[PDB]
Amino acid sequence: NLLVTKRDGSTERINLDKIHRVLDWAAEGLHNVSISQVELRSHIQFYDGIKTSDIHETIIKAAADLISRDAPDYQYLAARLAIFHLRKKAYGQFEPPALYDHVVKMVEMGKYDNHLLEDYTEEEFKQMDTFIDHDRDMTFSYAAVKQLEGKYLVQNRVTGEIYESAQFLYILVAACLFSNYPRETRLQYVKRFYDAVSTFKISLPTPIMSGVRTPTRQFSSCVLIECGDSLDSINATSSAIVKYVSQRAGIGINAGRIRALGSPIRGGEAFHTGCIPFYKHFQTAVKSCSQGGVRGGAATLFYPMWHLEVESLLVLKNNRGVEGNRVRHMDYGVQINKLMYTRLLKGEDITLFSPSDVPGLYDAFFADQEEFERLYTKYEKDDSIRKQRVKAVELFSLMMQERASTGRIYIQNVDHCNTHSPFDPAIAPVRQSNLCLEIALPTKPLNDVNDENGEIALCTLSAFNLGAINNLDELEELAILAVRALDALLDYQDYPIPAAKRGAMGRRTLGIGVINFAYYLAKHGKRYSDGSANNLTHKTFEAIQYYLLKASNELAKEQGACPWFNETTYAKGILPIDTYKKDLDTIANEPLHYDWEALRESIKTHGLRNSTLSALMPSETSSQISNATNGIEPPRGYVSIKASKDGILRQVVPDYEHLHDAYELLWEMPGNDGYLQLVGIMQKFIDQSISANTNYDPSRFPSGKVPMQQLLKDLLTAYKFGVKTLYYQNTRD
Amino acid sequence: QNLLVTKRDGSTERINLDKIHRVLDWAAEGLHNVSISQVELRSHIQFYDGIKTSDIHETIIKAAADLISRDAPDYQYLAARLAIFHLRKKAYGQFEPPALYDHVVKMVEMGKYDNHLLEDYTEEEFKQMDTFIDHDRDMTFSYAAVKQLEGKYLVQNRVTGEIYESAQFLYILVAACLFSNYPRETRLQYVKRFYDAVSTFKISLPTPIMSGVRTPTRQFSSCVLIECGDSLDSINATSSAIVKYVSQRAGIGINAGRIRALGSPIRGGEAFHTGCIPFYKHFQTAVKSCSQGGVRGGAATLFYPMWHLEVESLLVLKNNRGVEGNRVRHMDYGVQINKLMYTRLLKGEDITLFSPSDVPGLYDAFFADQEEFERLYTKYEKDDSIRKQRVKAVELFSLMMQERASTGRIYIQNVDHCNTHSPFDPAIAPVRQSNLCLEIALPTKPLNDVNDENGEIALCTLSAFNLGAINNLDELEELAILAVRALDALLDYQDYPIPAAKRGAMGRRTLGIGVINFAYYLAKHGKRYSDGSANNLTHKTFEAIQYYLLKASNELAKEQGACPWFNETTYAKGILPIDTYKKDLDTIANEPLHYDWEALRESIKTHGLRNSTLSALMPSETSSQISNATNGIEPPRGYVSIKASKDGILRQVVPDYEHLHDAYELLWEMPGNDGYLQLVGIMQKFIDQSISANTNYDPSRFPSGKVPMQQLLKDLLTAYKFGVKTLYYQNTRD
Ligand SMILES: Nc1ncnc2c1ncn2[C@H]1C[C@H](O)[C@@H](COP(=O)(O)OP(=O)(O)OP(=O)(O)O)O1
Ligand SMILES: Nc1ncnc2c1ncn2[C@H]1C[C@H](O)[C@@H](COP(=O)(O)OP(=O)(O)OP(=O)(O)O)O1
Ligand SMILES: Nc1ncnc2c1ncn2[C@H]1C[C@H](O)[C@@H](COP(=O)(O)OP(=O)(O)OP(=O)(O)O)O1
Ligand SMILES: Nc1ncnc2c1ncn2[C@H]1C[C@H](O)[C@@H](COP(=O)(O)OP(=O)(O)OP(=O)(O)O)O1
Ligand SMILES: [Mg+2]
Ligand SMILES: [Mg+2]
Ligand SMILES: [Mg+2]
Ligand SMILES: [Mg+2]
Repeated sequence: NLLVTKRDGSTERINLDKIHRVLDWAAEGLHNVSISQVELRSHIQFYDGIKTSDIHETIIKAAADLISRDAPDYQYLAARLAIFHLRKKAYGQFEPPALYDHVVKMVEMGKYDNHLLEDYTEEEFKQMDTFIDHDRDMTFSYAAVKQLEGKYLVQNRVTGEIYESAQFLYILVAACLFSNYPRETRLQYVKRFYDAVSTFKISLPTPIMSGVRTPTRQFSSCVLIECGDSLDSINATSSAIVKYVSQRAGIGINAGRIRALGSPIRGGEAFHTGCIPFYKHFQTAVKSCSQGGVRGGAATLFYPMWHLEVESLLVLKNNRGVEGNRVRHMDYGVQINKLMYTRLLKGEDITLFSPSDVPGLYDAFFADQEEFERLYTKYEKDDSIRKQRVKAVELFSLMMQERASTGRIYIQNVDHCNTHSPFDPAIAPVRQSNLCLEIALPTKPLNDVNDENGEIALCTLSAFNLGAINNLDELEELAILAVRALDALLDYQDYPIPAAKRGAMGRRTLGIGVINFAYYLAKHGKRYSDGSANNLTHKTFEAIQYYLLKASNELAKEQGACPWFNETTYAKGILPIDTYKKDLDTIANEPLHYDWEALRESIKTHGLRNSTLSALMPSETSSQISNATNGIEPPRGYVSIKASKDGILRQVVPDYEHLHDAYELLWEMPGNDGYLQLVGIMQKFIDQSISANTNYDPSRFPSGKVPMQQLLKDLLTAYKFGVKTLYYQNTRD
Repeated sequence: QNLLVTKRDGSTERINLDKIHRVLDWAAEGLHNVSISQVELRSHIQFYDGIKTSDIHETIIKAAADLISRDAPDYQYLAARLAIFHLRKKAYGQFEPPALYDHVVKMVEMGKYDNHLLEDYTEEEFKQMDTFIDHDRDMTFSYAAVKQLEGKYLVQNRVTGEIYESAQFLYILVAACLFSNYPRETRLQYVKRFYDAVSTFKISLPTPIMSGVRTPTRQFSSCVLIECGDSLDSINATSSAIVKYVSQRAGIGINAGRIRALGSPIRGGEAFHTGCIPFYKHFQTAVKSCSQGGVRGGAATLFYPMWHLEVESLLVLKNNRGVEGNRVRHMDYGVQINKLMYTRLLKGEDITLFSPSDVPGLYDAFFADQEEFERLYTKYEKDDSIRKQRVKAVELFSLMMQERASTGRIYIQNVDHCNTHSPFDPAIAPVRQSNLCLEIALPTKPLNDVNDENGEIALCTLSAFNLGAINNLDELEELAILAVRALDALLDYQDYPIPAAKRGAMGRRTLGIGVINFAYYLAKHGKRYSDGSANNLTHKTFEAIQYYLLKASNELAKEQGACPWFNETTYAKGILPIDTYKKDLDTIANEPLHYDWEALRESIKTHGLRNSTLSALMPSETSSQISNATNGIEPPRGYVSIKASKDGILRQVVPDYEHLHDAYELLWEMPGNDGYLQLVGIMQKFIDQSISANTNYDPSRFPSGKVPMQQLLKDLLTAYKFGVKTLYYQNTRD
């Protein structure tokens, strides 16, 4: 006898079969799901005059709550119901409108960029509509749909109104990025790229997902700024930071050049008051566009281990201490090279300098290890040069102690970053990284915010979904699509600072990584910790880099190599396979399966469109769209639970039903040796770096605390295998 | 005696107490109520075999210095002269200084003096300048003065502590530099007259001039006013500008009132403002960017209007309570208030809070047009579409005065008084802020870049007349001529690290000349602060100051031309301070004008002024000690001030305590603030800019030992009633 209120506002007799009908539709092809159980939980909440929209949200939440290890398919049941809801919210019906009608309407509403209607005719939109398969929305998991509704789908932020659906997002991201291609190949590229992303072969970053098709041109999420040892450069760096954090980009700040506390200025007219007050200025710049401390501005600051103030800099993050000697809301990357590690192993000392007192020492630190050791020993014996001496063990232990307690003191092996690099260290050294330490690019300090001679490094990101490919040879096609799409974005996006545009147009650097690596290993019956994945990893990332290079090489044939290609090691006929850490030969004997020598000559002849191509970034948000495991990291559990605005979101690792025993969870691992080996093997082929984590469970250790010896052991293990950077240290509770 | 002493060259000889007695006799000459034997008594006991002569001398200096008291103030000169003697030997190897030319030549070679001294003056001119010098004027310093000379002013090597010059060389060369470009028919005449003025303490010069002018430096700017626009580009520019100037030890005044409120839409709603406070924090780290520790270092005052939407959060930025996220403790703040705000308080009504980004024309009118402000304010109060918040005026004022009382560093600027009674036309060049110490009031324009040529940063060159050293007010004619011309020449002399600042300085050529020894000046004439007995004398005195300053700048304009932006002044349209003062001053002062202002009015109409502003009453804590003057216009807290320092305890007696101890009115001997505030208001009648006015309270003089809010608000309104533009420190006795 009860009545429901329909979406139009009309009223009608309640019909439980209609709910049953929708649930049946969503349950097609699913295993171990019960329609009746969902109905049971939903029915009790029904009242006279209840809205149909409210009825639907009731069964969505009911289905979402039933997501478990025993019945993972509820993630697709709940997802499809959610998609159904979003269709109605955006279109007033399930079936989406014609693409051209949709685009026209959205342009009039100011939600889409008008250039879509200028670059494509109505007939071309009709044709693009035939590419679209809206039923691919039925392949999302529940967590994916929530990220779509929350972050990606074009919507009204005031009212929450959803304006588009997932396949429209995909096809128009494709249409925009390839809008400047000639008409003989354009729609072919659009279809092929649309297929790649909508079938989760290629994973796109958040700013591209939410932005590309809209009037915005802000797509840079990653920025590298080098600060010079001067007030002009400090101000310039600060201004650049403010500009880019206002666009919600993460910042990597090199401040290692800033001379130490007590250093003479202009011969002695004044004396330096220390690096720390300037760090604070950088911090407030990073947090200038943030309310509260929940998220907002994020930055990593880099400095050499041998800096005179290093003992003060290492402790900047811990809770204890006064405000005067703490800069807690930034992360830090300590820059280390071979000599430092040598001093550690030999139990000798480390001498601390101010870069302003050691001519050429700072440059050699990154570019020339032989010259560094010469100058370093030269200056250690010079008594006229201001210095301080510390026990190497004491210094490393302090670093690792703060890294353990905060988890946010990072390591960068700067020699590995330049001996095994796409760049000639004598011309364009890598002297820092980004926020998450996967980016390694050249920089030049600015003497003004609009300095035309400074260089700010940017990088456009994306990732291959290793769990979505059947054969490694699929990467040829996917690399062509990924590289061409991102290279087009470089000309598409805007640059708020000249020094940033100069780097992007000069080197055209890209950073393409992977997701679902853990699922990839379980599929092939391998694991992280036992070394059984070494050869598979070697084979996999050879193919990735080869096809990326091959794609960028062919793109250079067609449109020309990047203007600053001559500054690469690639330009001199050098490949990653020539300069990798030779210690990798002891842990992987997998042969090369591709003709690198043919590629070498083709690169020498035609060059590369992009100075860099590969970088292994972390991906939490991006990964959820594919229901992929996060980047190269092992999952902490079969089911992840995340509290949020719209309730608790559950997410099951891909194909738990068949691979529950095959997965190796994070805390099921003995130590870090296996994982670090895999990272080193990856780094053999990766152009830039990898966001590698270290993990420790105190329970696995006597007295329940990780001994320093184990920390230093893993640190040296990473360096041994040519690992460039170390990101988070996760400690289990 | 078996005892031996060690001489300066390293030789040793048998101790002779007569030599100590001889030096003591020399230093004690003309001094009364000092005992040589007592100094000898305290000193001799500390002597050991082989003691250095220098250490012997430092012993008798300290002995004499410790005997500085009310019963025997002349020990301040005994100790000082002994110190001078010591500094002579340290610099010259003997008591008598070398010839001026020989001295300059040596110092230029050592790189301690600027070379342009030898390029601008011939040897004969240096010989002639040496005849001006009276090194015996070193004998007139007090002990506190000499320590300040040794500590801050005398050209020295900071590494070794070596002293290279003496006071009269400092004075004569400051004169020589500032007047170096003057024509040869008048140049050396100007040099002598200025030297006489400063060495006999008529004119008091600021620290950066005292220590700087004659050395290779060109950094002399000590106060900077920066206005921040409501944009990232301007915020960046402001930040960069701050960093540059605090690196040159300058105090900063920051106007950040334009920055829109938390939650305000950006670009129509593409983003939303995250609040003023995070930007304030960035300004703070900029101010502190060149500072180690929290002791002194970078200093700044930040300004905002009382009706700003975030005002309730801004007012509490200094107090100890709260997390670090909502506190910006290491800057001071000036709350900007006008008549309408006070009206709402008196009528017990409400005050509406706005974001300047949502109220077109309101911010501009707040400073320039009070009638238009009231029209727009009430217009926007009735508009419901416009975002706003409402608070009871009493509650808002009480919150402000609450934080002002507890911290002492929440300041008030009456912006309507700052523009209706001003040397500037508010429609063209409004005064929209002040400086660190709330005495400077100059026009500013925001920057869109650190090197923006269309922005304007306000600068001001300071100095002060010593009211205690002049015999009659007509001496100010000569002194104003010297002061104005010396400072005006400095404008062309000093460097400008930022274009927007160079524009303001060269455009308006603004000066800030004040007074010191005002309390002693009152005591000399048998007047006091609190009973109203000084009202007419103050009127007489500060009419004379402003008239002679204007007269000097007017004549300087005849000779060298008016400042490029003179047409933006009220002076240019024939308006004088005597036309626009707060009319409530007539009820507390009936002193007539003694000078021909109408003749001056016409002469300014014809020839103009070289400087847009001339007068400002700054605090003088360091500057005053050279003259042994009472600080600025402030009453002394005691007859003898005890100040602990690195070099020991410095005792300083108020001038002529011997005869005027009953004539002085010490700070805590005062009933309230009314008398003082009336004097400030009367001063402000003639002062071009503003005055660093303090409010003082003694909890002991109040029931339950707590200063009631009613008194705080009463004094606030009293200040506004008599046209007071700004309120600096609030001092609370402990
Ligand atoms: N009469 C009904 N009684 C009970 N549940 C109903 C009824 N009609 C629809 N529902 C349920 C089915 C779904 O779980 C949910 C949403 O269905 P939906 O078709 O979008 O609503 P609607 O029929 O009011 O609008 P539309 O006009 O778009 O069909 O409401
Ligand atoms: N007044 C100051 N107080 C503290 N630190 C300062 C000051 N001025 C500059 N610094 C810092 C900023 C830089 O880290 C470093 C050098 O500054 P910089 O602007 O290059 O001065 P400079 O170019 O005039 O002299 P130098 O030859 O020593 O570099 O000292
Ligand atoms: N032989 C002495 N016995 C006792 N006191 C002495 C003796 N010589 C100097 N003094 C006192 C007098 C002064 O206050 C102080 C030294 O003053 P001073 O004349 O500058 O030193 P000096 O005589 O050793 O070197 P100089 O050759 O520069 O004069 O100590
Ligand atoms: N992303 C941001 N987050 C927080 N505050 C911001 C952000 N961007 C700018 N602001 C501040 C700075 C200014 O006070 C104000 C906007 O000024 P501005 O930087 O000039 O932006 P705009 O010119 O592009 O837009 P508008 O037309 O709204 O001023 O808000
Ligand atoms: Mg229906
Ligand atoms: Mg420099
Ligand atoms: Mg002697
Ligand atoms: Mg703007």
